[PDB]
Amino acid sequence: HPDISVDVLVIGAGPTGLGAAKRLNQIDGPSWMIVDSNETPGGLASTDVTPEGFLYDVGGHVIASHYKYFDDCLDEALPKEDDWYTHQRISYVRCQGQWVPYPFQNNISMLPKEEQVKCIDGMIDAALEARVANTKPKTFDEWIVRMMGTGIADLFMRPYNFKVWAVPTTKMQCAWLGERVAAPNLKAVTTNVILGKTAGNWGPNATFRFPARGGTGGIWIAVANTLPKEKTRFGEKGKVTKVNANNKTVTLQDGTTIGYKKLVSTMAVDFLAEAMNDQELVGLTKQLFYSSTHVIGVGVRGSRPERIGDKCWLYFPEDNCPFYRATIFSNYSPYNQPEASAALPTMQLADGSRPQSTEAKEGPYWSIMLEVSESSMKPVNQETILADCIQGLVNTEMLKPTDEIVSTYHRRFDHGYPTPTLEREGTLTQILPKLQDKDIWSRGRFGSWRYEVGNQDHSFMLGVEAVDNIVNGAVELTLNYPDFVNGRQNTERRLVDGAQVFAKS
Amino acid sequence: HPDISVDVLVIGAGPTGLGAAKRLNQIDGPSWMIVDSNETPGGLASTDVTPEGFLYDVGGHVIASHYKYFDDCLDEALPKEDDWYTHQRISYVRCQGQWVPYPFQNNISMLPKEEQVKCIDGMIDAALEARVANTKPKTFDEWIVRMMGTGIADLFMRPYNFKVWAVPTTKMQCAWLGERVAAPNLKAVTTNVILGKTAGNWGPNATFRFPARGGTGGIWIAVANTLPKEKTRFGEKGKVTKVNANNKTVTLQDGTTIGYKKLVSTMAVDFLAEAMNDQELVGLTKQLFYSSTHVIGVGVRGSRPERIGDKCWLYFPEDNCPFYRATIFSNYSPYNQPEASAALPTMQLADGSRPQSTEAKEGPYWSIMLEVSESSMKPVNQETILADCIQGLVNTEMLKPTDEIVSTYHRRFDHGYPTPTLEREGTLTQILPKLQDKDIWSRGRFGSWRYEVGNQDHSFMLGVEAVDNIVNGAVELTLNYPDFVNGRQNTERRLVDGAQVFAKS
Amino acid sequence: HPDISVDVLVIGAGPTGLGAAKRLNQIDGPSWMIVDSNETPGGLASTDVTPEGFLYDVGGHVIASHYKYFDDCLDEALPKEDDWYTHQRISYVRCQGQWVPYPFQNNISMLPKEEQVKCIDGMIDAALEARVANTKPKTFDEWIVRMMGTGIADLFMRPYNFKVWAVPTTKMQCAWLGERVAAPNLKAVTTNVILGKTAGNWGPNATFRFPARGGTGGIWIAVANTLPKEKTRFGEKGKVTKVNANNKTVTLQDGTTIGYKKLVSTMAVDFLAEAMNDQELVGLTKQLFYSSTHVIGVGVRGSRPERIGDKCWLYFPEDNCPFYRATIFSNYSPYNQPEASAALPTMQLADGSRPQSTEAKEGPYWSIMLEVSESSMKPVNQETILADCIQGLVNTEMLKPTDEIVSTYHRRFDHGYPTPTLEREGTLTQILPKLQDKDIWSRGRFGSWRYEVGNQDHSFMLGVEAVDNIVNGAVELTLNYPDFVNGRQNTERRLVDGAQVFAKS
Amino acid sequence: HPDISVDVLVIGAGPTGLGAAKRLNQIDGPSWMIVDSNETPGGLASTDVTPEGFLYDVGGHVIASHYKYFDDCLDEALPKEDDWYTHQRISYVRCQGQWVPYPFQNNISMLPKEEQVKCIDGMIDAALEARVANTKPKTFDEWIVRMMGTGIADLFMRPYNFKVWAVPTTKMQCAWLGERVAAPNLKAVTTNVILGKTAGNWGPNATFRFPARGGTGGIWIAVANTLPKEKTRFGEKGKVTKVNANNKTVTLQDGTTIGYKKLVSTMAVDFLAEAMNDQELVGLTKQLFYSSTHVIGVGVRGSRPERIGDKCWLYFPEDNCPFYRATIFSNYSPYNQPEASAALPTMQLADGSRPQSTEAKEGPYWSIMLEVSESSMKPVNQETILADCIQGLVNTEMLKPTDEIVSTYHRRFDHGYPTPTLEREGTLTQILPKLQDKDIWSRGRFGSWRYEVGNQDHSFMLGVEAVDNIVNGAVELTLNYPDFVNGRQNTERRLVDGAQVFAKS
Repeated sequence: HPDISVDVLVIGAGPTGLGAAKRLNQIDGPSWMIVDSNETPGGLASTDVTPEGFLYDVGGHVIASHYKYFDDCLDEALPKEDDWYTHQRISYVRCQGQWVPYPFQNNISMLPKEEQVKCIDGMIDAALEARVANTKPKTFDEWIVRMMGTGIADLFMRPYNFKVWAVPTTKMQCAWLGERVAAPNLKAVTTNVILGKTAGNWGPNATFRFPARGGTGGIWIAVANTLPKEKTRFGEKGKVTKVNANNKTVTLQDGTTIGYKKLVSTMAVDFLAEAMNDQELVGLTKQLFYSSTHVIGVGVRGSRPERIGDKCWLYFPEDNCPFYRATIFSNYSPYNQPEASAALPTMQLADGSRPQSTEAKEGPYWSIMLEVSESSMKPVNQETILADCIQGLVNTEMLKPTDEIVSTYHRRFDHGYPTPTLEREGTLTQILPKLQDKDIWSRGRFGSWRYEVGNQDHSFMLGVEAVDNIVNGAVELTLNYPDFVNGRQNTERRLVDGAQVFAKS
Repeated sequence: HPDISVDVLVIGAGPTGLGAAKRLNQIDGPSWMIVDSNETPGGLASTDVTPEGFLYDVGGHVIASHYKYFDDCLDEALPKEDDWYTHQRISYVRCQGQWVPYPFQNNISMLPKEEQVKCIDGMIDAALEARVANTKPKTFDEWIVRMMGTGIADLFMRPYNFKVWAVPTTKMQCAWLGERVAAPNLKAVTTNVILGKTAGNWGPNATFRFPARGGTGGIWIAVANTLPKEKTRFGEKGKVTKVNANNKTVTLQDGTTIGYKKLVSTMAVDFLAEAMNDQELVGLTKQLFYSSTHVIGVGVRGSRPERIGDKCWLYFPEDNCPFYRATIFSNYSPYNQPEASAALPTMQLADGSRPQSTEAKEGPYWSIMLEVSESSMKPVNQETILADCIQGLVNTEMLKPTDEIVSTYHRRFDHGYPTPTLEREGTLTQILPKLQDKDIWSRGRFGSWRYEVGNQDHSFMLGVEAVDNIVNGAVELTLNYPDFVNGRQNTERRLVDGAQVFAKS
Repeated sequence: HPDISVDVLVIGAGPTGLGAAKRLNQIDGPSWMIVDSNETPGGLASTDVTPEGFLYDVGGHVIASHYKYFDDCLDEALPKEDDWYTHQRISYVRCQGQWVPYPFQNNISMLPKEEQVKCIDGMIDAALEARVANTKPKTFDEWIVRMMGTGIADLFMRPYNFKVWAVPTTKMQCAWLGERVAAPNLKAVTTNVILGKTAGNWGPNATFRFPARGGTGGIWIAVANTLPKEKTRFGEKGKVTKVNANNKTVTLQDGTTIGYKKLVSTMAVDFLAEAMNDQELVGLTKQLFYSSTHVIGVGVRGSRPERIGDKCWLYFPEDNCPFYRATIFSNYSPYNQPEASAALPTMQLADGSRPQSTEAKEGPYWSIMLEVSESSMKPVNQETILADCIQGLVNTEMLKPTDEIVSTYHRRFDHGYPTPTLEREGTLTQILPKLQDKDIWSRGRFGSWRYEVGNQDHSFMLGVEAVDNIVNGAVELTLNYPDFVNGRQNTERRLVDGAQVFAKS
Repeated sequence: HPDISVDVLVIGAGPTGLGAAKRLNQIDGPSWMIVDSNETPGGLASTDVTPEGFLYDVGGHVIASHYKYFDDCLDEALPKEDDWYTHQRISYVRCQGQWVPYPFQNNISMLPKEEQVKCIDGMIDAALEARVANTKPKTFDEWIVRMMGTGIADLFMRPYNFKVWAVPTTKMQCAWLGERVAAPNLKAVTTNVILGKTAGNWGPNATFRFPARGGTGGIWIAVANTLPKEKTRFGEKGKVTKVNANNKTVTLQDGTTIGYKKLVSTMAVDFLAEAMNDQELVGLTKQLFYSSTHVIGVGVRGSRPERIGDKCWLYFPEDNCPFYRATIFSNYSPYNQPEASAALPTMQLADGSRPQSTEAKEGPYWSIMLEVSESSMKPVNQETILADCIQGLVNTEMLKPTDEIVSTYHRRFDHGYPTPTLEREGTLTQILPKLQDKDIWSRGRFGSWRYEVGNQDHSFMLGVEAVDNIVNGAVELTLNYPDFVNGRQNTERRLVDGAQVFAKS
């Protein structure tokens, strides 16, 4: 007989696990507990801080919620207006010395006329081909070229997406992009070119909110704080080392055994297969592909440069920098970096030189957060990637040679992106139903490995819907139908449902 | 204060209302009750019997279930193998003296060669147009011609659907038919013509089960008998006469008032509007279109004629009979008509003659169930429709002039089919939200008025999902996404869910 | 017995008849004779001169030769290099205050940006339609809109062609335009728009030669002068008044009778039918459509204005002027107008004002030749057309209000354009075979009524080929296959053929 | 000074050279002379006779005249009604044990139904592709598949054409087939399949005439007889051995020298290059490709078998016979083989065995003429080809094993077909203009090497038009525009033109 017995055991307290726990808590029927090897919940949605007081998320995290249930829980966790800042969704592509507003194709009037000609000719071919197309594209690369044409594809989406996925676009599927037919809006693109118009896809109605304090990790700390503590086990004490699916027993690092009826596992499924000592599954999970993420943080002395302005995140297709995305993290909250009166010495100049003077000088400060991908098809030299990133900031005119860097951050995350390879779905249909047949709900960014439902809200709801399926027989829509959940406002499920209203009365 | 108060009130005990009742009874959380103006539950899924012992459903009723939950409840209601009979889904189209197997286009080798040429040429045109189509059809008629071509459309789907819907195909939408592209399978059609092949879309895998006793109506009597009797109020004592949405009170025939927190209403929504005394809603619901259904039943003396054989239902595009559909109801269960040793006099011969003898003679017996539509665009003479129907049986060679009729049946159902007109959605998206804002879930074949989810299983699940939405925040998938639920096996929701399992432990 | 008898009689000494005569004279086999009612040969390719010394062709006459035989005869007639001037084929379209280089669609970068967007959107639509087109256009109007799209059609070719043909584009065929697929060159058009580029279809190799003296008329006088005079009868003494097809006799004005074996008639075929007193033929030729041509000439004091420059001819789609085409005739030869030292009084200013002085003043001078079309569907007030033309010159900014007019010219030509109506070929294929059966070769711009082979070189060659058919059994290629002769340089037939070479030896 | 000087010298007295001769003779202007190495005119349009009295043309020769001039000369040469037999153009394809009427695709209803399905499926694919096709086919093979689809292509046009051209279809151009769009008539093919219908492309209006006596060669002997004998030089005395293009002198085998001004050469252009000792031309003409033709004749004892009947020529795509075409040559004229009273011994039975009796026996007799192609890509065993052909006749059921063969014939013609390879035009546009500049008109089946104008009428007219271009400056239409002459009735040029009429008077 195990040390602990619950109806539903949740493994992992990132957004997916916390989601399962929140729904389990709301329903308040079956017994449950949640474990995590980390003392701080949040997983890849956590936040680090440098010794100099600069916060960094695990790369650019911007919330775009598809669900009221997610909203309810974030509101409960951080109920004050002062707990959040709101920003418009401002992003640009760096291309040929210019900041081109996203979406790229609507803004190519910024490029030289000769480049515009190439882009439009390319898009005209794609329009004419789309007119007689009667097959769906089979790879990411095909989808891109059918949408954009060759010229526009080559300038942005093709090289950018290799830099992101660390695999060629020709090796990825394209179903994860949704149901929209791959064809250009030639009229829109030519119209902006003719008018000499630029326009970004943001405005007063395209916004996101970011926690005032603690970065994205502040959300999951606060969400986890609403749970009954005695149903949690976070830290070394909650590290899972063995899963015996046949016995329905989990063994923790310290020897504790937990017997479960149903298991919601949100750890990476390849980790799960190993903990299961299941050779068949280890074999299958090894067929999945993923990239690692290097997060580089740079803290900079000065008031925010005009050339930076209200930019939020930024895309880099070109090979004059190693990162694919930059985030002006200091724009997200004034509390992501020290107050202006905090005194810090200059660590280095952006040109790589180190000043002799160790004088601590005041701010204000701003902060850049960068991401570099790694895979078996794209190695990263860990010893030089910080300096290479900083030179990249100089090349892209984000930093002047003389800008004073007062803090640096670098951390490599092993499981960063689950890759939508051509083989992904075939491998998953062998893995997830096998786990299902053992009453294991493997869910989450790497729990179920689908990037198209791999954001914070998706992950949260993968956990919530897994519990809802377990308890109430609900359809796991986010898991099986990403296009369905992503194409609608999901408003039906709420932190207070009729069940709780009727019960209280 | 009202005579009775419940959390959830369900009006109507046809399949939709019984679905709501079943799910409420399973959840066993919020209080509830169900009412009906009829002492016998079933609604349009009920069964009548003639004084001579011939059963008739409300027209051809064949179960094609898309949900496990539905199956669960039917298995619970009628658990014995002896409670059901299984049959292949056998149907034909009556065309030019021939019984053409369904689907019609795959079987036109039974037509004159010169006619096959016109059909194939028509479909060739449709195939060539479909290759370069860049728009969806906007009407049912356009959908039909794009799928079949002019020649085949004119033989079956165009005149048949006018006879069913009592409105022209050009006046109806086609979104209700689902997301499949409107285009011909030219090779399938030419292949069967070249091979001289006939092929029906049935066999060992394509079957349905039909209740052994009491007709389709026996299902719903049995399902209702699983409910706690005291939460039911069926008969004149259960007839709703007034709905006060602002006070959340319902008034019954006998003066009884019921207070509710949430209302699931499964009566026709135009009747609901009347019972609410809501002028705006009455205005809107009057803009909805529907057809009435005449059901004609004919009991015939004799063993099953060879020409009839194992036929189940039959379509009639042509103008030599008033019915659009016939069902060989005696093929569905040997208990839909009297036993062979039951003695009955011949009422008339099929050509209308008097019988040579008026004394009771034994069987065996077989039985035909016919349907005739009526609308403001297609009147039906009630005084002569029985006689016209019987003449139709002769014209279509279903009866010989000498066949002996031993029982007749005629009944008119006012609300028969909810019509997918071009205007339907424009109207419903004005009605259903207004009811929703008053905590009224109006659901069902005429509760929510959508034929594409208008079968028994759809209706049951509309009730089930409305409750699940009320109590558990579930998405009402059947109501809002017909294509979703009809395109998948809906297996997640069960009559015993996790909630009930964990509760008992 | 007639007064004169020849093997081949040619009626008319315009280009077509002179072609017949040149070939007859070269062959020197059958006896022959050519007549004309005008003392001066040249027909519609003749030239008038005002009392003040300004020459005017019959509207813009620019030579574009498809035949070396035509070239040979022109070289023979006017052999000196001093006999000709060479110019680039410089043309513009007047649109919205701008001189837009031809071809119009390649130069819409000159238009307002909002208009460019509408133009490009229309041509995108045409490009996409053209990709799936499986039918030929059936009218001139369809041809135009399929080539240009709605926006560009509406700016130039649709209104301009009404002004030219004096019938709507919807009433004309399009076979006469050749074999080219009706489809846009979207890339060409978008590229110049993107580049902000203009480009006319002319250059050092896109030229024409014009006679130094006597206008276009000087060519045909010189060509006719190479013929044996005694075989020509030009003037009142050459006016044909009756053609007895049955007796192969022609009666002239003065009563001279001419017997022939074969007749080449180059007069208008409706006049020929009348001269034949052939009722059936009069009816048929009456079904042919044609427009009349008003030629207006304006002589202007001053050196060539900068705004005019090297412009040759000009197209006018808009309604602020009655003419469809303008020619800067002073640019074709310095001898089309008086020398600078010639003294002329100012007749009026361009705004209609009297001059300050009526004294004869010196030049230099320049000159504009205008064309206005007339038909039953487009009446022309002959009393006001000159004044309206001059106002149109001010409206289009060809003339300043202050420009001094020193000579005016106006002549109406009854048969100006033979119209490619939808009915043209139905009618011609009844007329030409009947004439042929009587050994009458009716040929020429109105002799056979086909505009697509209606220029000077076509006409000349129609005469030549008619003779070559009569004598040598040659195919009349220009007559029956416009696309054939227009799509090649016809090099085989020369003014000195093998026959004359072998004979001289 | 050469022995003989003429204005125009014609080398070769096949149809092309005779055409040149007839036109020169008609014009009666320049002096001329025609030479041939054979005593008998006709070339590949000649006829051999076996020692047993069986005539054979050089393979099946059936006249289909596009020209009135050709008709004129044939009528002059053979003026009597009994100089000719008229037959319908009856042809069949041998395929899977059956004679299928030509055109094959309209008659596939004769094939097994499953095979019809594959044929129609293939043609449906090709129709759908043709609906969106915007490129011309570039090879003969692409052309075939676009017209027929894969299934039908593989049954007839692909294997047959390899057997004809002795090169794969993928190695040939397709321009030579004309301007018709490469696309199936799906409706016509499926219609005959549906109706179970067969129809050949012949009847009372689809006929050919054949000379009563002497085979096809009788025509050209007769045409030659109309020429002034002293201007002909036929046999060893007329064999050209050397051409000196710079001196314009031809040397004959007997040493005779002929000076010319213009040369019409109708020998194979690769032979002409050799005779010119022009190494550049030798190299060029070696790039042309041709196949050799083996003609096999089989004379058979008996009245014409019913299984043969009225068949004229027959196509053989399959591998059970080496010949590609058979002609029932005894059907073309009763004088193509001996009268029934002629006594001949049986040489062998068709199964290869010796005859029972070696005695001369009476007829009647019938006769089969076969063609086998050979090239560097398709070698032929010349030692066994007669036996292989005879066995081929047994395999195809044209002959019974017991049929008595009384005569056999085999002759290999080295230049048989000029092959429309992909390279042909690139080579010919270097050859023919180079010869042209030297005043050499190289014309004819191998004179100018274009099979699409390679029949008797084409050839004849290539000669006629060469002369007409040399003397009258005519366009060489047949040479340069095959689609033009083939697509019309060429009626303008006659054996008596106006020139001869006007001169006689």
